[PDB]
Amino acid sequence: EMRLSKFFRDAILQRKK
Repeated sequence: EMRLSKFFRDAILQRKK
């Protein structure tokens, strides 16, 4: 869908994992 939602997905969401 979006490559930015793919970027931050590993940036913001890997903090909370």
